[PDB]
Amino acid sequence: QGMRAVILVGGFGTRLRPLTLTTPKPLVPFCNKPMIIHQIEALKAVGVTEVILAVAYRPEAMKEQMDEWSRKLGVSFVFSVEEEPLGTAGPLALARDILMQDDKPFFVLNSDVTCTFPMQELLDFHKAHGGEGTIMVSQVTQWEKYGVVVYSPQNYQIERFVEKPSRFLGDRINAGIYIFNKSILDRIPPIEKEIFPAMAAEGQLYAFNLEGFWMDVGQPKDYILGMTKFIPSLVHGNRETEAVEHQRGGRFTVIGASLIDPSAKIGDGAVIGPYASIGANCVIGESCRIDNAAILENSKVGKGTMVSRSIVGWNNRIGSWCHIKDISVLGDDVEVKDGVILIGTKVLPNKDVGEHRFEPGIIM
Amino acid sequence: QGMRAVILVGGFGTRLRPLTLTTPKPLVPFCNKPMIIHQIEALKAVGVTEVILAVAYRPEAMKEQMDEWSRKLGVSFVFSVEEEPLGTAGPLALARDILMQDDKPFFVLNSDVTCTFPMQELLDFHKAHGGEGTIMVSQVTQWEKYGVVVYSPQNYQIERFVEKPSRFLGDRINAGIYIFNKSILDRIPPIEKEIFPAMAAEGQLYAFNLEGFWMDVGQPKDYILGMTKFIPSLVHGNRETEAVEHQRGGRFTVIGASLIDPSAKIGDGAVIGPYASIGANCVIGESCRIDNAAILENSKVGKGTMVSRSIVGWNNRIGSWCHIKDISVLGDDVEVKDGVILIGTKVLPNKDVGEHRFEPGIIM
Repeated sequence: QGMRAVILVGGFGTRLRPLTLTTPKPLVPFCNKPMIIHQIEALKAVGVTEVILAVAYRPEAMKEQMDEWSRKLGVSFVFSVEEEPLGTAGPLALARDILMQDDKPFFVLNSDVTCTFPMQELLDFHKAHGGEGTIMVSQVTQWEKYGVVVYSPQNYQIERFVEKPSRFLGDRINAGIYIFNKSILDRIPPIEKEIFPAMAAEGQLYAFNLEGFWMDVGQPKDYILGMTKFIPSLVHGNRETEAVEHQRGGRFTVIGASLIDPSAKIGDGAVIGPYASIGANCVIGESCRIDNAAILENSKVGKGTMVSRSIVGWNNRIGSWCHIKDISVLGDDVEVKDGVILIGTKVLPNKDVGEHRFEPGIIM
Repeated sequence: QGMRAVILVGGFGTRLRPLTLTTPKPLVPFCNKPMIIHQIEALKAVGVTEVILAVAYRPEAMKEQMDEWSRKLGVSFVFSVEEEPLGTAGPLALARDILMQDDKPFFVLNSDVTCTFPMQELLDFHKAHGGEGTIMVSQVTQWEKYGVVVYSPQNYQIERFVEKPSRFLGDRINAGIYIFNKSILDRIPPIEKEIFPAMAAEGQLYAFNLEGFWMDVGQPKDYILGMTKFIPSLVHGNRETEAVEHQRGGRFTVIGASLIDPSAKIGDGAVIGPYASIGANCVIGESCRIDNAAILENSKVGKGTMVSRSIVGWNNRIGSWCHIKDISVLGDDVEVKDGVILIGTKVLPNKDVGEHRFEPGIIM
């Protein structure tokens, strides 16, 4: 009888390859949590009970037992969506059968959306609406570059979907966070964007304008930019003069806001740059520069290295005086010798690096 | 009471990366069989009972249930070797405990050895020898380049191991196929390989000269070279005017010896080049050129393409008029459009290729 939701995660994770080989794309950590745990937490803030995960391939990719978060938080994942090759309609194909006597509209979310997540949508748009909160929109500067403009007139109702419009109809873009009523479910074998054109034809499709940030985290560059946009929004959310985290293992300075895992050891004279994240049990040397970069799980970092606009693996062991900058992702259990300069090179897991790379490329 | 053996497979498979992500390095197919099946068949030709596999990392890497070959052939794998970080002594660390009351000397083999496999070694060197067939040697043209020369005098006994010798002591090189007696087992905590200097100190180490080919299959280039040396040695082994395989689905011509899986379909006017292998259910177009290349498992190939000195994935789907040459390895479930020219580029699994690449490199 409790409120339920569906999350569309079906994909391969090909774009974010260099660090998705070890763990699936949904559960690659962002800031300090797996990429989906943010959405489960927001849906709990709504007050949902269980989440319907829609995986296109490898449903038993070790995710079931890796989901330790399932026992906590009082949220149970069923993993009931196994997809044969059909159209791009998750709920229509598999989740239509499983409803278990719902009573409230169920949310629909992507896996690469990062926002302030306004969780009043169940209560909002309740003023005698059929299919409340049917679509969610946000402002974009490039009205024509992204395309797919959802025109929102003065009335909170949408009637036309135009792709690459010549007219300046509006700056609204489909955020990808949907909520539909139970009656929406209709058996449509493979399908036109989940019957959105008809949904507007009966004129029961509403849009919610979003003031917060929005972007698709599908690439490492988008990963870094999402980090730099999302960190300032967490000032009232989590625990962490710039006092985001100042004294952990020694008297070190932080230029801007950053997320420092309490179990980590920063060192003595490190300079944690703006919008940086550090995972548990991470060790940072006596003097370091973590500038707009993420350090995930148990990693060791020597003395004097600079990690700028980059990521490191899970059990990665970084040299002492190296210099890692630009958009370069290091896979799992990588090791780099002293005094190496990796500039925008993605290394495969378990590799070893001992030579300079001044140009973008891949190390196998 | 039956004869047993130990296979050292402990490794990462890093060198043969682009096609070892899907399946572990020991079970990447060679010609028509997994790389361990040749070893197991030779050891059966000896008459062994069980094989002790020594895997360094990920013992349960889905190999146990994927080893369908265990139920057949009447050979049982125990997978009892899980390795904590110690020295390079597999049998001394774990396999020392498990002997199961042996009565005959047990073989020790690598995983990247390809030879004629003389399986009379149990009977050979039995003329009152202690530790019969302690080492195996083969001729190499580059006496000093490879180094580690095992000097074999007129007597079948070795007394000195010299690394990078200045003197032309001999062309023998340690093949890596060992057989030791039960009494050899001595608890040596981390380890001069198998205590070879002492083994020569008591002077009971013998060498067997090999007339056949020998090379380590650790790289795709070495993979191709090993295939082109090993195919002619199978003329008396398996089922397949050049009549290695001439008429399967149409009247096609084969220039040299090749391995054509019976379930495959060749087409109508293909030209299967010298020393090529094709897996089961593979489909080859109307006119093709498979020149010194390996096609693994279910693959589709269009019309007029050329696969020269290359490998393709498991479920690979190849375009019609493409041109794949040089040492290029295609991962699992890759797809290439029509008229692409991949020259020595390794693609990652599940990727898609639609653009030319005239230089060596990697596609993510």
